[PDB]
Amino acid sequence: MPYVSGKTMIQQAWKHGYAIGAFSAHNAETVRAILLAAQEEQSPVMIQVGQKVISVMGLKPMKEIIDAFMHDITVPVCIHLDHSRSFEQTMQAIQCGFQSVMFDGSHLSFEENVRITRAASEVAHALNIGMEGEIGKIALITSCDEALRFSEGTDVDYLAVSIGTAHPKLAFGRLQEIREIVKKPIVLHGGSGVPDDQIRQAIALGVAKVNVDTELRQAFTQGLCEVLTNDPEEYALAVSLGHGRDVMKEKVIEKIRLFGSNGKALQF
Amino acid sequence: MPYVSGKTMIQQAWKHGYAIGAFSAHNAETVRAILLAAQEEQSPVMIQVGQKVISVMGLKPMKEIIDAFMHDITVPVCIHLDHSRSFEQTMQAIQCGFQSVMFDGSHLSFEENVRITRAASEVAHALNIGMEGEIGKIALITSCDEALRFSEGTDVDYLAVSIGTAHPKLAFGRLQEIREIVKKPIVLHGGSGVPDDQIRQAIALGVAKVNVDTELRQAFTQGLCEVLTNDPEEYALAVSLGHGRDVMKEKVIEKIRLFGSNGKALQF
Amino acid sequence: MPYVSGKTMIQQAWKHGYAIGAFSAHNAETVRAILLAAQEEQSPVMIQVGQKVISVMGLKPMKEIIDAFMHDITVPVCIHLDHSRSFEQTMQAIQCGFQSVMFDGSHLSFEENVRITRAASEVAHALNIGMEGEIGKIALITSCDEALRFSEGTDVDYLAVSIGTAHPKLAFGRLQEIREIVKKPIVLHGGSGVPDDQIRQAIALGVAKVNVDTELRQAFTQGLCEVLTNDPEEYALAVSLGHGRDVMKEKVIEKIRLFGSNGKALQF
Amino acid sequence: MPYVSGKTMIQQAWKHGYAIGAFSAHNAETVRAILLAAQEEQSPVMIQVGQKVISVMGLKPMKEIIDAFMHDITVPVCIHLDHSRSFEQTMQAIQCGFQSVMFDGSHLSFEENVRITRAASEVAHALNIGMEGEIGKIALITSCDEALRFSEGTDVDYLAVSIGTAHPKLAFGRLQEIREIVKKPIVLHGGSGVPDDQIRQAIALGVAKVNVDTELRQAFTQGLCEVLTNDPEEYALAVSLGHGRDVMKEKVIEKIRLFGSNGKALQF
Ligand SMILES: [Zn+2]
Ligand SMILES: [Zn+2]
Ligand SMILES: [Zn+2]
Ligand SMILES: [Zn+2]
Ligand SMILES: [Zn+2]
Ligand SMILES: [Zn+2]
Ligand SMILES: [Zn+2]
Ligand SMILES: [Zn+2]
Repeated sequence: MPYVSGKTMIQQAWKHGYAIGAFSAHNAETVRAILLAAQEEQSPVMIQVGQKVISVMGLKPMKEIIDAFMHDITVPVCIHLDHSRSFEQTMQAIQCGFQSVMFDGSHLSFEENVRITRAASEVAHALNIGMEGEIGKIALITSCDEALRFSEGTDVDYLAVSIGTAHPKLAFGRLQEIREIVKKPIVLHGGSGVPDDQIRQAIALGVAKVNVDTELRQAFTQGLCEVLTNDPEEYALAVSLGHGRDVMKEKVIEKIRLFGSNGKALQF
Repeated sequence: MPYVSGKTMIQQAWKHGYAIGAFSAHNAETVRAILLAAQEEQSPVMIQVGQKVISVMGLKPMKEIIDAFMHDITVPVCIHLDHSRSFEQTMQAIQCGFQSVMFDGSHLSFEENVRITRAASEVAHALNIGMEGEIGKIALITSCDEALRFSEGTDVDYLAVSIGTAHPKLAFGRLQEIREIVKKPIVLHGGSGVPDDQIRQAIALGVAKVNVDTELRQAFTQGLCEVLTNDPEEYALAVSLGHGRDVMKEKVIEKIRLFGSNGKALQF
Repeated sequence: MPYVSGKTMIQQAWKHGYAIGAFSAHNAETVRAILLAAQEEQSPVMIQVGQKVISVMGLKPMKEIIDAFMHDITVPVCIHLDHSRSFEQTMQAIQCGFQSVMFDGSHLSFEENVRITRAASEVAHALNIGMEGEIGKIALITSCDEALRFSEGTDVDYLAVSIGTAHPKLAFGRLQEIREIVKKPIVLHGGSGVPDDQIRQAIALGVAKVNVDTELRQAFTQGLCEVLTNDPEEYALAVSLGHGRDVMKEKVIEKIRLFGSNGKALQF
Repeated sequence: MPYVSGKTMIQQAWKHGYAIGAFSAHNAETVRAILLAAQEEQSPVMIQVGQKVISVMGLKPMKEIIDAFMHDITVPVCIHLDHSRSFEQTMQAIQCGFQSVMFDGSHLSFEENVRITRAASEVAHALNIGMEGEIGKIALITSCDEALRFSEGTDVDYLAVSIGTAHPKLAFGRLQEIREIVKKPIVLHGGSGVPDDQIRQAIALGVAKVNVDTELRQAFTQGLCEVLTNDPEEYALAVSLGHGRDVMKEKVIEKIRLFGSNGKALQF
């Protein structure tokens, strides 16, 4: 489609000093809210399929729902598997044509995280798919050495580290050091619990992908409640879930602007 | 898939004295609620794509969302275009592989209703797709003569007439007369405003397709409100929209049982 | 894909004084020969699926084989159903996403040709698909009056008439008169039995689609024989059928140049 | 589709004392010849996409051509990647939905053959895809020890060894020893240069997949020559390539019967 590899998309954002919003989708309205936001803002975007939606809707059905809503979309879109803890699941996402995957081995030993992430990375790189991995430790902030050893052992395109969020004060100095030593884009997890000003500075220092989930569901739910609070007998899902969608679309737009990706679709 | 022609499905229900529920879907959760209901009840089912959802989600995207959720479904499923007033729209549904279409020309003159419905019917019949049409009048209840003239001029497989509902007391005698003279299955519109006992008798007299929309959206919305009434800070769409889905699934099950299609999937 | 409506493609050729070659395909190598020819020449092209290949390979399988070979093709391509004599078959081609269809009712009465062609034309026009029809008579050359009456009654986009070929001296004056009175592009059938100079003049006078079948199969067969004449123990289909493909590709290139469509892909 | 995993298909043949023919396809007619042969014989079958056809037609286009001809096929079919020497190519076959792959590392050191084959095997096994590997040596016949070490290090489902053919007298004793020690199905390569009686005995001793390529192309070419020898002006590809197809279909039938898979589709 106008689907683009996550490797290409993130590296471009990192090179040009902005980030890609990685927006978690959970159903039809939420997928559409993200895509319409991106199209209006002329922004590249990632749509994340994470573990919660996979347990509810299925991985391959969500992929197919995204495909269904791409009919009128011309901006760069990358479908990303979020926080996989299974080599098998990661392979399923690769097989149904995702453009980016994350194997999160941060719960494993350093050696095993590296070994499985690396094995997934070799498959992704064979098929032009972006690869994300994550490390915590090998005091609670990842060291340059740990980040470099992880990056080199796995060949991930982009990496998440322990930088001061939780799944909050960002370790800006550390992030700066990581850009110079590791020389790869950084992914922020748990960024919704951090102020906007801090987000902007993290991106200036090398964060090129920012995960957004709860904040979108909060905006969606707030739209729903507002309609149904006013009128509990409003039975048109077009109106109730529709307003949720509009309020979530506005949130996505707000994030796109924060991240600096508005207007960047021309660059691809 | 286990997709089946609407002509086959409705004629079978009519022959065997039960009806097919034609359940209007509006998004991912609502499609899934219908399919899971049908699978659990071992019931043939129609999923309707009507004018409201087409204005919100699009016709072809809804078709593709239904396809996405068929992965584990083995019961007979027929996707039906509801209340089209456009020859063009009806042709679009045929092109993307619907198994039943309705052209509603009941707002047109008798001659023009017949002419357009007939033209759509010739396309549907060329491709093994079920065809529905509707007549009101040519006192507020359709005459046998009108129903026969419409049926013969259009060659519809199943037809809706003015039988005592509104889009309420059913014209049972008239329906009986229509079975003997017209000798085709009847479709009920506006049946949610009619008691269960009346529905059961209409089916005994030849109603073989019963449209259900508002009652499902009411059940969905009631699930949503219940979760969000309890806890407005419940931001998991899996929980809020999920409970809506479960409450809607139960409604579909209730309708399947009313219509008598539970257990009938073996018959196909 | 870079699939384009036949209505668009033919009208453009007619407006600009060139024709589209409508090249009949019969299998994998022959489809590819046409597409590679068109890509090299930067030419719009029609690929025809006609009655012979439908009896051998099937209509929907040929469509899917064309789709398989479009992966690296960027020039305008239109898949056309050739010489259908069945409303049902024409509807099947529409359903699987052809971009042009021909219903040939020239074996029927004038009134019935018009009635069926018109019915197919209404479906095609509903879905942005090009429509071709054919008339002979209502002395062996079609009159302006007959062509105009047929064109007006059917609303075909392009039409074949009896102009001096057989399925040979072209009726150039008649063709000129037809351009001024009917004001639609003309399709030539049986053009392989006519010299190049005559083809060029027919195109100058309004022929905008030229059917090519036998000449391609002759070129293919000549490639095959040449390899197998030299070496009957050449068992590599890559070599034998491959050389057939190369010799057929050259023939297609030759036709593209005759028709004047080389270089015209920029115009779309 | 009625596509079945190669792991399932080969293990079943091995368990029941017959083999699966793995028939190399090169284009539309040759795919169809194999499928029609299998359907008529009520036989499970593998269709191989090997290195020659990949260089001519492409890997993904051949997959899509096979899919196009499955419309009326109900017997078990497995699409297999033959003699890949590239991890990347093997991953491409996995991604487009092959049901069996072979990584041939027999040109590499033992350690590197094992390492790459194993890595491909982990991906295949994650997605329920059959895995083949090959070993020669670590005098020209593979030892039990070598076969066991290779089998254990890679976890292939089925394996090719050096058993007395060339890419000829079969090493029956060795094959017997391999069944008892390795306890996996064996794949024969280069079996066309071996008599039928020898093939039957190899299958009795554990050969459960027999590759067939040249013999089919020889049968196809012989059909072609026969038509074109008689009549060089026979330009109907339906007749010339058609007769090739019929003569190749008969060859496939002959192989199915040799291998003992005729009638075995019921067993699945
Ligand atoms: Zn995270
Ligand atoms: Zn994380
Ligand atoms: Zn209605
Ligand atoms: Zn109605
Ligand atoms: Zn012709
Ligand atoms: Zn003709
Ligand atoms: Zn081999
Ligand atoms: Zn080999």
